[PDB]
Amino acid sequence: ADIYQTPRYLVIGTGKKITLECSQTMGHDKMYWYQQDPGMELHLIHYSYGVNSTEKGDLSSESTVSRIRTEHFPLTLESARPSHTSQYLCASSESRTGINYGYTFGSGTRLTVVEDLNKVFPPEVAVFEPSEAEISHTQKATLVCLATGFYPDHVELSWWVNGKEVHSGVCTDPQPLKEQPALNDSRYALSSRLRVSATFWQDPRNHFRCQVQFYGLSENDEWTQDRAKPVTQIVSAEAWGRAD
Amino acid sequence: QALSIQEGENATMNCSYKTSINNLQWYRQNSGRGLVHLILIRSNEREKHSGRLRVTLDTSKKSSSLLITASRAADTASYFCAPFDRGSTLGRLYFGRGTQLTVWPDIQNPDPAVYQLRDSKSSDKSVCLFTDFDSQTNVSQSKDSDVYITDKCVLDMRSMDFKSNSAVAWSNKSDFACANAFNN
Repeated sequence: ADIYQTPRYLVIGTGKKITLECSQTMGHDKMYWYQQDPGMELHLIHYSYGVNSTEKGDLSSESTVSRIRTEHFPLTLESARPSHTSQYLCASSESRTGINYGYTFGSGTRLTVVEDLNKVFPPEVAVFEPSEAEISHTQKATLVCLATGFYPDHVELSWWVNGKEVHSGVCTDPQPLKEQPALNDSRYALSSRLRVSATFWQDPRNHFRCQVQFYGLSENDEWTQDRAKPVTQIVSAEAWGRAD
Repeated sequence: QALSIQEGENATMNCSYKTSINNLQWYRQNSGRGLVHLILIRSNEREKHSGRLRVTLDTSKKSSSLLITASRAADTASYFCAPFDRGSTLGRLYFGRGTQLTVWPDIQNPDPAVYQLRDSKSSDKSVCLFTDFDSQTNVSQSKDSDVYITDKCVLDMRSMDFKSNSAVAWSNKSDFACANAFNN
């Protein structure tokens, strides 16, 4: 019946308290916290045998776990440092046999702790209209969306045709790319594609919006710079079908 | 170690472990996030099936293999190997390195093409679209730090029983022509 963790993404400054929630309704007795870097490997940091059981894992972090109810297994970081930037995965399991064992997993929280907040940047978003050469030769029209200059990593791109989200005919890069690969704190870019029939794009009354959801600073996080505060926000670009 | 194949082809993921166990598991990770349990093989077992999943194990060499047969686009993921050893009470399940599998379709009628598309907002920015190429085509990363090129990307237009590959390239240079961006 699933296993939920919040929040999906988090960017914060250093020296701040983080709590990562993890709950399950299946009623399992064993729960686990795993950490996974952009290295690629999973590492066990906490596990619990039940209520009032908490246990240190394979590799020692400065984080704490609490188990006051079978359902919840929260994880606290008392003070954040860049050292903490990683993905944190919650899991659970049963103690009775018949398709015995194997863990169920949450979807993880992706956390980044930033030394310098002046590094955080929202994306610029632009929509490029389909080529008339393509349309001519193929009877299809491919729109491209481009999100540039954002930092850190955490965005979610979506397409909206006439006000409703679409998935048919869409492709998005599996991962952002680095605008300046040799820089630790390099900003990122991401592209998407949306293909429709030419007759559809040629209807001047259709409306197209590329939406990028950005995970960033919080309302109150200190900020003394001239650009607008790079808070969590949505950045959109839009375009209209062209009668031809 | 990454692995790109054509859908309907087969895939052999291998794995090696140190300290001997009583139980070995394979998982898949979806979009660099959630893991899902696939199959489980006991210490007194040579082979197991779960439809298209076929797992081998030997405690003689401390290695395992997973075979996927007749692959689908949905098989695209990253595959983790996971040993399980314990002294009765505990049950520490450890995780291996991970092996990226991408599974691509067969393009029916390739029409390789590169287009320039212009920005809807009055600006001079543009992108290049390399599209409709077959699935055994290489998109080379740029040997020019001012030129950005994406990895390949398969989009599905189900209503038309049609698929196509694409990659995008853009730059910040002045007068940037698409006429050569991509050229392998």
